[PDB]
This record gives sequence, structure tokens and C-alpha cells, in this order.
Amino acid sequence: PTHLSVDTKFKTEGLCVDIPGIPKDMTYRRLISMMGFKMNYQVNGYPNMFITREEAIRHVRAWIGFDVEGCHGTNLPLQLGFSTGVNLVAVPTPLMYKGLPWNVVRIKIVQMLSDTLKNLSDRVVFVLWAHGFELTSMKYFVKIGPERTCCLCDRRATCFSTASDTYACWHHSIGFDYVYNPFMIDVQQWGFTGNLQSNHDLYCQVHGNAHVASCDAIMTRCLAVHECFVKRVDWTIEYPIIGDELKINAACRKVQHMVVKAALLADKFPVLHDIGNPKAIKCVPQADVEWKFYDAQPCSDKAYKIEELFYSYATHSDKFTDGVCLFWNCNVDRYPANSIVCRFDTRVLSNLNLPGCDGGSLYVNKHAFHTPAFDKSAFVNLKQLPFFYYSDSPCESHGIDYVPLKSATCITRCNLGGAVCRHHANEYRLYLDAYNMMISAGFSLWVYKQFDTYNLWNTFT
Ligand SMILES: CN1CCN(C(=O)Nc2ccc(F)cc2)CC1
Ligand SMILES: [Zn+2]
Ligand SMILES: [Zn+2]
Ligand SMILES: [Zn+2]
Repeated sequence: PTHLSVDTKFKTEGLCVDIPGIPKDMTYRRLISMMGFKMNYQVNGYPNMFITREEAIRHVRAWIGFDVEGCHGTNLPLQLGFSTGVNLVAVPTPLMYKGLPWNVVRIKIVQMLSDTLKNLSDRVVFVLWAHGFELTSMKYFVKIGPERTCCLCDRRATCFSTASDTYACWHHSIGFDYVYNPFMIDVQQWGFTGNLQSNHDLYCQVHGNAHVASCDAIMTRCLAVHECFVKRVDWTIEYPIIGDELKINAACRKVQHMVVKAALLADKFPVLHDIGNPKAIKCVPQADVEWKFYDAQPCSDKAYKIEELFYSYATHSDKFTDGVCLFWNCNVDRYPANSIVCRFDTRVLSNLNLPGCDGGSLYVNKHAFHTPAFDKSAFVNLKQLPFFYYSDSPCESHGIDYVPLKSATCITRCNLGGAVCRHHANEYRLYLDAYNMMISAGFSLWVYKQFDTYNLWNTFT
């Protein structure tokens, strides 16, 4: 049960308008043969072009929605749509291109997939709502065979060039003309009633149907993300390291200890309400405060209503108005005024953040997290948290070169005394680096309106 058996049944109802008379009884083996691909009994890492839902979820970074619309059967032109927004027109003689023959269209397909996926994945997963023409068009731009490595590196081969007779990964495929060993999944095989638009619109209002192939390709991948990451959640699935994952995660831990520690020193709240991850540990273990935890899993569909986080049924809830409330990646519709918040901005463009469902995004860093759409109005009772570095640690160096630090946001005894010491200058520069890393990864920081770093200077007396 590792791969999808080629002898598994494939439901053909969705294919019978493009392919009338298609056998109701069909396997992946006969379907693949129909598409013009010869597996010839091969045990070399490519058992099936199609993959299980579990295998697709593990390779969510490789997903590219694909749809083909029949503009006019190898005699009429086809519109090729991709979830990148690209529409190509292939002739057999929202980015829309005019009619060109397959030999030139296939060069553009390789270029587009290579530029989209080189920093995300080792493969491509064509996400379909299969009706017929997309499967029968694959023979015009896809070549299959045994698993291979790139001619210029150790990465698996994803492209093929008929000009040079060589194979390349997404990084070294310039001028390559064929997609080599792609994977695919038909969303219609999951058990849906009704067409694509009707099932998609049930969960998302951000992707309209402008009636082009790329609209369907976007809606297809969106519907798939909703089913695999919104309605169904699995935080036990690990994902490879493709970018600044370790640095971003380390930065969030530094930023959270800093911000929370300074809030408790500046306003001396007697109680802190830590709302969110049921596995959370105190970010400031030495603070005086009564630390009270509240369990709430990451919301992947809609942001939590704040009234439901405080709903206690037939008993009195804890008093949230006493002290401060810490919402570290705990997404709510409207934060209370006495809060410290970290809220991921789903609009951020990065290799970790994939487009999601209903304005939301799929942030993949060790685990996959579908996050609801970022909404500025959640923060009406708060203000943006400004950058500051605080330290009560002694001014001692131990064991890099130097330019003296001058900054109003270095809250240390040395700065109060007139001149930043070398230890606090190094630590400040490191902390600013960690902070900028976290902000550029998409995280946004918010705090109660009375927060004032001027209150931190008297903690040195
Ligand atoms: C059995 N109930 C469960 C909910 N509940 C509660 O206390 N919620 C709450 C969360 C965060 C906060 F800050 C205050 C209250 C009351 C007891
Ligand atoms: Zn390579
Ligand atoms: Zn959508
Ligand atoms: Zn110092």
C-alpha cells in the first residue's frame, strides 16, 4: 500500500462527454495505455503516472492544477490552462496566449513548470478534474520511462530534451522540450456529486469562473487543498527543508520570548492567558506572572470567533479581562484590547507559502498549515508592535569585527549609560536579523495600545 496499483478501478463517468462510449469498467493500466503511454512492465521507481491521495498530500508543493478545454480531437485547437494563471493555445496545424503548434507550446510548458517548481519540489503533480482532453493531450508534452538523475546534478530528472537526448531537473532544464515522469491525480475520483464549480464554490468565493481553462485549473487545485488540508488535517506529515525553515522557527522563538518578557516587565500584568497550541510551554519561564494555558488547535478553515474561545457552557469561564492575553499564531476574528498577537499574513509571497482556499494560504514549514485569510479588522483594538531589542543580561563579551552601535531601540544598561557595549551590539544585530527574517516570512506582530518601551528603561536602577 505504498503506491497506487495500476490495476485499481478508475471511475469514467466524468470522461464520457469528451470520450463517448468509454467502458464503465476501467483500470489505471487501460487508461494509461489509452493515453499513449507504454509502461512495458518496468520496476524502476515509476510504477504509475497517477498517485494516491496520501502521496499527493506528501507532495503538495508539486501541485499544478491542469485543465484542457476544446476550443473547436487532434484536428481542433485546445486551450491548456494551469493553476499558475497561464493559458496556452495548441493548434495541430488570466494570461492568454494565441494559437501555436505543439512543438513550441511544449517548450513553454517546461519553462513554466521549471520556474514555478525549482524552489518548491523534486516533481510535478498535475491536479485534475478529468473530463477527457487533458489526459489525451499529455502525450504531446510528456515522456515517461525509468527514474533518472539530472545531467548537471544529483537531483531527480523532471525534463527531457529531444535536441540533446539528455535529462534535467527543474534547475537545469533551459531549452528542454518534454516533461519527464510527471505525476497526476484526478479529484473526480474522490467521490463528488455535481460539477467542479458547484463543489468549489461551496468553500471558496475568491476564485471566480471567468470561463477559461486556467480558471478551472485554479478551482481544481483549490478544491483539492480544501479536501486535504482544510476539512481534513494531518499535522503528523513532515515536509522536507526547502528554504529558511530552521532560521524562521528559531527567530519566532526569540521574538516571542523578547516581546512577552518586555510586556510583563513594562505593564506588570498579574496573570497571562496563553491561548492556542495545547502543547505550548512558557515562552518566559522566569517571569513572576500567573501563567494560565487554554487549548485551541490551529484553525484551518475560518478564524475562531473570540466569543467561542471564551464559551464555557453551564459554568463560569476564566476572566480574560484580567492581565494580558497571548495569541501566538492563534487566529481569531477580533482580538481583545489586552492582547499580544502573532498573526501570519497569508498574502506573503514565499516558497513556504502556497496559494490556498477562500483567500487563505497553505504555509508549509515542517508541517502543512492552512491559514484563514489575513483580515486587518481583526486588530482594531490593538496597534502594530514596533521593533525593539531589550536586555537585562550583563555587559560581558566572551571570545567578529566592529563598528559602534547607535540605536534608540537598543534597550540596555549600556545604552542608558551612554554607549552600547560590544556584547549588546552583537546581540542587537543578531536579534534584528532574526526579527526581519520572521517579518519577511509573513508573520505580523500586534500589541495592546498602552505598550510603551519607555517603561523598560526603569527596569535598570
Ligand atoms: C469549561 N470551560 C471551557 C472554556 N472556558 C474558558 O475559561 N475559556 C477562556 C479562554 C481564554 C481566556 F482568556 C478566558 C477564558 C471556561 C471553562
Ligand atoms: Zn540538475
Ligand atoms: Zn478557490
Ligand atoms: Zn551592554
